[PDB]
Amino acid sequence: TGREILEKLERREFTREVLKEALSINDRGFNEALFKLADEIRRKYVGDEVHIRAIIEFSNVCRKNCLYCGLRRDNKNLKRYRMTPEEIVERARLAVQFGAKTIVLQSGEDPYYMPDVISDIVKEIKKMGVAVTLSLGEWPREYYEKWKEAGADRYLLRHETANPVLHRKLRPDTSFENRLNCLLTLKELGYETGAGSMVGLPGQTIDDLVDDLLFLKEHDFDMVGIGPFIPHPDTPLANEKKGDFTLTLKMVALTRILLPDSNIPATTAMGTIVPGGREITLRCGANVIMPNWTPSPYRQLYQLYPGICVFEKDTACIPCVMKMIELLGRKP
Ligand SMILES: C[C@H](CCC(=O)NCCC[N+](C)(C)CCCS(=O)(=O)[O-])[C@H]1CC[C@H]2[C@@H]3[C@H](O)C[C@@H]4C[C@H](O)CC[C@]4(C)[C@H]3C[C@H](O)[C@]12C
Ligand SMILES: C[C@H](CCC(=O)NCCC[N+](C)(C)CCCS(=O)(=O)[O-])[C@H]1CC[C@H]2[C@@H]3[C@H](O)C[C@@H]4C[C@H](O)CC[C@]4(C)[C@H]3C[C@H](O)[C@]12C
Ligand SMILES: Nc1ncnc2c1ncn2[C@@H]1O[C@H](CSCC[C@H](N)C(=O)O)[C@@H](O)[C@H]1O
Ligand code: SF4
Ligand SMILES: [Cl-]
Ligand SMILES: [Cl-]
Ligand SMILES: [Cl-]
Repeated sequence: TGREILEKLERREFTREVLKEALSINDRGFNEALFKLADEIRRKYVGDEVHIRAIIEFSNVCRKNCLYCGLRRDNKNLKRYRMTPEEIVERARLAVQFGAKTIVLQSGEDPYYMPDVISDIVKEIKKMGVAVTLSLGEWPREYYEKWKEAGADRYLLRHETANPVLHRKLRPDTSFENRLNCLLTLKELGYETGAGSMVGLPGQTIDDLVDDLLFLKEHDFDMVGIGPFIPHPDTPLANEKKGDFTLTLKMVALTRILLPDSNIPATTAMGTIVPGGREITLRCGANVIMPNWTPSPYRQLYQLYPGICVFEKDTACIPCVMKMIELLGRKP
């Protein structure tokens, strides 16, 4: 029964069948025990602080054509935007004035900025003594070099799916082979690396998720970003089925059990498909929240998927997460 799989997880007996079983069992008692276990493992290793890492989505211009993503280059209806370096810096400064100690710079793959514009922004943002995390997709090692020289500390590059065939199909411009290489180049260059994948992708199976789990535990990532697949109306997957919240929550919990030292965000996608989804995820293994500091009107134009916090004032949302972290009994 579920008790058997549970004890192997406590003994850290992580094998392909144990995780497949764990992901397969849909008994309410087993699920709730799994989350309680991950909540306790979270509390033990990373404590009660919920890291608040503000993110700025400074460009929705992308060169790739990912089938799931609304920023794919074939999305013609989406209005495109680019923030100026002055706008990104004064925005990060505002986030630091509100208490952010990490600045996450994310965009579609927009060549306009690469690589010297990113370096200048990073150099400026690093003058405030905060960690800078980049999430800019796949670029040459030479580009990763310069950004590390500019003061960059962390890089986010979700592996999306550890199935090479499912990867190539969903991301035509590249492969899991290249994606895995970019991750290894970053760890090699001294970056703190974040991986992760989507749950509920079309054609994704329980075995794929176990592969995602095994891939994660193998490379022992500093950070892991996990979210449900949300179909975008202007994409080749507009009518596929969204990722399941409970199943995605189990991927978070098992990630916490497998990587008890890792920083695991409570992604916005989780709060999008279930009201209060992020709060739930923070109590099942997650210990990071990434408030959106992208200013209007660009924020509504950054549609990886259709989205929360879209009407709230550009500020306003950091005091919201601090309130949320408080009502959860955690610290910021
Ligand atoms: C709030 C509800 C219902 C609580 C409830 O209704 N329980 C009875 C109250 C007990 N009292 C103290 C009042 C004394 C009993 C006398 S009384 O007769 O009034 O029940 C409980 C029931 C199941 C609980 C979740 C699951 O575990 C999974 C997971 C474990 C993590 O770790 C923490 C997060 C999460 C999502 C949990 C959150 C929360 O915790 C839930 C929803
Ligand atoms: C931007 C303005 C003007 C003054 C200013 O520009 N201040 C820079 C602060 C920079 N830091 C955060 C690094 C200082 C930390 C001091 S600390 O005591 O944490 O060491 C200052 C004045 C009052 C400040 C808010 C309140 O206070 C309440 C709350 C405290 C949290 O914490 C962070 C969030 C929040 C909402 C604050 C945000 C921001 O800050 C405010 C708006
Ligand atoms: N439709 C969707 N549903 C859920 N997550 C999505 C999504 N579309 C994109 N994402 C997630 O959003 C993340 C940021 S994509 C932005 C950075 C860069 N272009 C890159 O691809 O890495 C991706 O890793 C992906 O996992
Ligand atoms: S996931 Fe990233 S690289 Fe792929 S289309 Fe979206 S923004 Fe571009
Ligand atoms: Cl931090
Ligand atoms: Cl980060
Ligand atoms: Cl997200």
